[PDB]
Amino acid sequence: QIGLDQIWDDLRAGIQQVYTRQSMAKSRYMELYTHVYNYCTSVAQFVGLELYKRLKEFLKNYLTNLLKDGEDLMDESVLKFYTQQWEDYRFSSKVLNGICAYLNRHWVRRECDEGRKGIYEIYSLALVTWRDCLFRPLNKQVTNAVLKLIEKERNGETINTRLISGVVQSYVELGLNEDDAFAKGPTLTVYKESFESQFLADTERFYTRESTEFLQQNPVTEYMKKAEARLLEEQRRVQVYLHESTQDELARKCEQVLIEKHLEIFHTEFQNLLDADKNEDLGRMYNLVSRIQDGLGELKKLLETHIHNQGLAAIEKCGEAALNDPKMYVQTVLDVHKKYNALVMSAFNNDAGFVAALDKACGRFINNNAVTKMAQSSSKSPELLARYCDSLLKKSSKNPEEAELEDTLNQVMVVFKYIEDKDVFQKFYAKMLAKRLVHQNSASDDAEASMISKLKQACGFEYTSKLQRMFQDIGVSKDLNEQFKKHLTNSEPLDLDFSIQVLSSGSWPFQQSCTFALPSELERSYQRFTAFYASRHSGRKLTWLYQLSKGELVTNCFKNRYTLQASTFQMAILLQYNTEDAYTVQQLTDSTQIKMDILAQVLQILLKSKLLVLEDENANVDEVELKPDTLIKLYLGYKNKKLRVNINVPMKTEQKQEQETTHKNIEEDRKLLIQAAIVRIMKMRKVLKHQQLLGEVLTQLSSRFKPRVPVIKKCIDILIEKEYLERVDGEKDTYSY
Amino acid sequence: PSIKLQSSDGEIFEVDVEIAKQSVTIKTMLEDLGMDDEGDDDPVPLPNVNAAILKKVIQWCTHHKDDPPPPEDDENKEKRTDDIPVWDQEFLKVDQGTLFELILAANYLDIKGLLDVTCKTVANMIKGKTPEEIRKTFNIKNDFTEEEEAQVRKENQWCE
Amino acid sequence: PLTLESLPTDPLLLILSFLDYRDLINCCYVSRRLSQLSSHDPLWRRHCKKYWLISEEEKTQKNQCWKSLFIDTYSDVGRYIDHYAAIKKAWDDLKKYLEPRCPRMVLSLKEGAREEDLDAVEAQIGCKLPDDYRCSYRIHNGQKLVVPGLLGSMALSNHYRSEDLLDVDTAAGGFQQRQGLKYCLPLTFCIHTGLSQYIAVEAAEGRNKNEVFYQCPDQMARNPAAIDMFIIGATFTDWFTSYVKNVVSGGFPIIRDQIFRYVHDPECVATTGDITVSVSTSFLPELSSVHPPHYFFTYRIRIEMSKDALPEKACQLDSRYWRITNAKGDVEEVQGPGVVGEFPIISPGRVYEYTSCTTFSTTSGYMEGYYTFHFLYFKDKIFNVAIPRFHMACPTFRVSIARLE
Amino acid sequence: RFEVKKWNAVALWAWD
Repeated sequence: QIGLDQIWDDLRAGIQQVYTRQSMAKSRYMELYTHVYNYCTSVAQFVGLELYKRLKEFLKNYLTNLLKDGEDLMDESVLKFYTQQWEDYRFSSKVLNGICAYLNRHWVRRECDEGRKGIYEIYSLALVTWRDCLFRPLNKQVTNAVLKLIEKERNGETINTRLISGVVQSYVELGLNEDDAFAKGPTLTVYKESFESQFLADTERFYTRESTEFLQQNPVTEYMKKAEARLLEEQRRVQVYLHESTQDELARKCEQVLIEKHLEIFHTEFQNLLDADKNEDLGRMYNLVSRIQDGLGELKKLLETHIHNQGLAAIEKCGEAALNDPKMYVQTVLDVHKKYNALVMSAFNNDAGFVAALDKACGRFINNNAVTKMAQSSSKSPELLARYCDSLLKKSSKNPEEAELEDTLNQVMVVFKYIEDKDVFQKFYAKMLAKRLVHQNSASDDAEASMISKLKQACGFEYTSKLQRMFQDIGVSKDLNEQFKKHLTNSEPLDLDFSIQVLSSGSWPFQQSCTFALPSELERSYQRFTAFYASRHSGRKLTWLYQLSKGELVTNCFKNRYTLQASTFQMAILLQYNTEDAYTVQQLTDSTQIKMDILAQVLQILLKSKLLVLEDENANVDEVELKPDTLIKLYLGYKNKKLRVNINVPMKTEQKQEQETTHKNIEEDRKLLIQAAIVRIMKMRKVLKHQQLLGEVLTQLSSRFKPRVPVIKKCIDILIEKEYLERVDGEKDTYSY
Repeated sequence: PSIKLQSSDGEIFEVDVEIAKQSVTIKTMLEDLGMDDEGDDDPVPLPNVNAAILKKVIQWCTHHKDDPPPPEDDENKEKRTDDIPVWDQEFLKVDQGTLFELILAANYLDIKGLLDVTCKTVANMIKGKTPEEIRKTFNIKNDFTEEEEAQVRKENQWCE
Repeated sequence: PLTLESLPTDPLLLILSFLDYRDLINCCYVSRRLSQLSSHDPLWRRHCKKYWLISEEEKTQKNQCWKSLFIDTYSDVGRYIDHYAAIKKAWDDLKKYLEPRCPRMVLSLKEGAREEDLDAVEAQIGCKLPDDYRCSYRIHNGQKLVVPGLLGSMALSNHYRSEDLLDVDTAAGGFQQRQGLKYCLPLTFCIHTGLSQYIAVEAAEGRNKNEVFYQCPDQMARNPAAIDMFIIGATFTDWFTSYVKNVVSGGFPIIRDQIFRYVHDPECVATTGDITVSVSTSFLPELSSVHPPHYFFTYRIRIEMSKDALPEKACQLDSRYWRITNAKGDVEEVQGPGVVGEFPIISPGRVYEYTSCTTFSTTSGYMEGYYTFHFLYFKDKIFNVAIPRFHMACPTFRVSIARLE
Repeated sequence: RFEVKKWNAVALWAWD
């Protein structure tokens, strides 16, 4: 056994040799370890408390004596002193924890389990003694010095990262809770109590100073660059000389000071930068404001208002010319969408909220713009879209390239997605598809198939079921034409060539033709085809409208031969001219049974082309109001440069008539569909408030056509007069089925 | 590397750096002190061990050079005493004084494995024995006076 | 010249840490120094945290040193130190798991029974109870004779099975001495019925010492001394620990606010389509006997449908099909319309259950088949779910000694 | 003596 006073002199000399680091040898280390070991194993029966008391007193005395050399120092000098003394103290205490390791494992561990909190591991005793003799009196000075060094580093200068990293490492390690040194993770109790709080409350002051000293004398365009640089720079000073847990708090505080405090100046510059379309700075501003959660809400409103206003200005620039030129209008809307879609996809990083604001902006724009207000109806926009879509697929002189045509039809479908009243587009496209398919005016059938498939992908199947039935009816009619040609070759033939395209009455929206006198050869051809038709499949009927059928006649009575193609009405009138030349309008009406208006327009076209003369050529030709007593005489001296000249060109007064007939038909279709929808709704509901009922109808039909409240009141009046949707007894609010 | 350990009597015992690093004291000496290259070949005196016991410690650490680390602690378990390795059982078959000096030198260098197996082998010589058998086996005299013998008899009746 | 006394106080504390409790008790007689070291408080911590499961929180609540905790406990339940750890572990696993599920059973549990009552029971029956049996009743005397019990509750339409752990007084009153069940002591009762799994206190008349067997009365033999058995398991510790492990691990599911005896194997599943058809298993010796072999098995077929099914996919159980296959080789098929007289509809996310009943002359067997189903909305679609190959297992068919003679 | 060579037509198929 060895008493403490017999060994404490040598042990104290050795520990003082450790702290005043003079490059000790391992022999002295093992002599010191034997000195601790030979005392802790000698004979309230566990020796080692006295040695712990002398170690605590020695470390307290050493740190109190060390403090007197650093209390007067300030700024860089006290920080250098603290970091050098902390590194030396930490290393020499890590040595002392190995010297007094036996007391660290078999008395400190023994007396820390049995309560007795207040005695710690010798290393953790050295940190606690550091936390009470050289950290508390040098806390404010050192943290002020490192704050000033951070100020000098932020101001643009270069400063030592080693000193700051040493101070921050000391502040992190000093946070070791003494009561349970066997803790989990790194302890930051001291760190976020004397430095992180002070540094994080001083960075607020320094960035509010840079903000309202740079934003005052520089535009916001440069301030965004400076703010992005500062945010990256404080992402840098968490990994250089700070702790990794200050990253989130520091980035959040820098965002709240640089951005959130001055978000009121970003919005007033958002419109200015959007007007000049500086896409790079828009991307920089979105990348800056997006860090502020819930602050992006005002940017979407400004963006959608600007997109709507810019589109409205573009459509106003189109003016009256866009009404009669569908390509210009659709190209203007498409160009606005293309310009303000890259700005959302590239600058705004294709954000869901921003692309939703773009979609909502054009929805209020394509349906209701200057050209629609000029036509006092929102149906002019999908009608113009349908006209443009018909113009691309029409057989022009220059056929469009198939890849180019597919791309521009996809662009049209992109425009179509924002059309509110898709029903008007459906009806107009159906009629244009009819007028193209019955005349073989389609540029390419695969283009039509692709458009039908894209419409199918866009809006259900009932939207384009009629169109698909029309296309398959065209195919079936082609097969039937081939079969009738084979039958004509087999059976008795017709001198007149015959080529029909039989179409379903359910599809192909058309108008039933007026009464018509069938020519004798045409009567024979009609009877032959009906015989073949009954031979194939009999139990049905055919309407035989001659409004959209043509053919060419040989003018042998003329001075020169002609192969002039003419409509069936015009074919009958020319046959009547062949039978007798002198012929009156009243005779035309009573023999050909054609209605007077359409027959008058036919005669107007015939006089317009100078196909044959009237009873007086010197009278009005293109502006004559023909009367039943007007006589028309065959003119054999008609001259033209070509023989296959077309007289079946459309007349100017019928395009608008078909347009308004389409509007009436789609209005009746709207009425029928909303009647059926409200019937289903009241079948599933059986009682509902009036405004709730109209809201339910609007939400139920919103996927295909947004209804109008006066039309809803008209159809509900029709149904309440029809007892299908009758009123319940004595109520003005609700009713029952 | 090669560290040199000598005894209180003084005998050079060169040990591989990874063999002596099993002992916690030598490992902390070679790690925390930094292993300065100035005079690294100088012997490291261990003035509480003798020559033969240090040689046996080196031999044991050589046999357990590739030994896996211990499985932390088993306080809720019951310290399975019969898991001593067969070589470890054979190596510790020495006299009681030599075994006790090996315990003392195993605690000095803070070796976990050697101290654990020596404590287990000593406990196997105490486990399930009468007190007179324990005293005769360990050559321990009985300093109980009649008053002191009767003093422990009052409590220890709780377990007969 | 070094001895055990001459060793320092620190390695000597490691040597004494490797000793058992008996040796640390015996070390106080060795020497004065070893008397001080043997009374070390952390030394008697692994001796209390393993032999009695007294954790640190119990010490802090009691505010007593570890050695005194060992001595005080050894003066109360010290005769059963070799089994108290397992018994209290089972009791603490049961009384912690059932508290969130069935607090009624926990509140029905009585406090511990004193040694005087157990000695009175020993005097009344004239024999000595098993030491492991006595140790559990020092922790909990059991329950009052009320429904539900603690040892399982099997629900059937015409025969309710629910047993509670009998107290020592009721066990002494119901102690068996008649021929057949000789030297047998019941420790459970049903109140609804008269089933009592007797314990063995002497190995005589063809009985293993400390075995858990059902009643199983003989039906062919008219001699009342001919009583068969159903050996549930080994001695009291094994039986109780097995029951506790089944209850807390999920082997015995908790349904209808009661502990049920449904031995359910998760691998015995034959999910067809999107309907899980996992079937439980149970055995009831009340309607069973070795000769004639009936071996009444029953189980609750739990069926449910996944949420992937459409709301229109509401299949209705048209009929059930049985493929009762005895392990002997006999196969019987039943095409009874519906299950237990019911036509349930399995909605998406709906869980339906229904008990079954069967007899088995053969020791084992399985009843597979299909359950005919038909969607309510989808009239045309008809499908079925295949019953799995779950095996009905029942314990040893030990017969009386007089039955063989 | 006018003569017609090539003629096409369109007819509406209505189900009775």
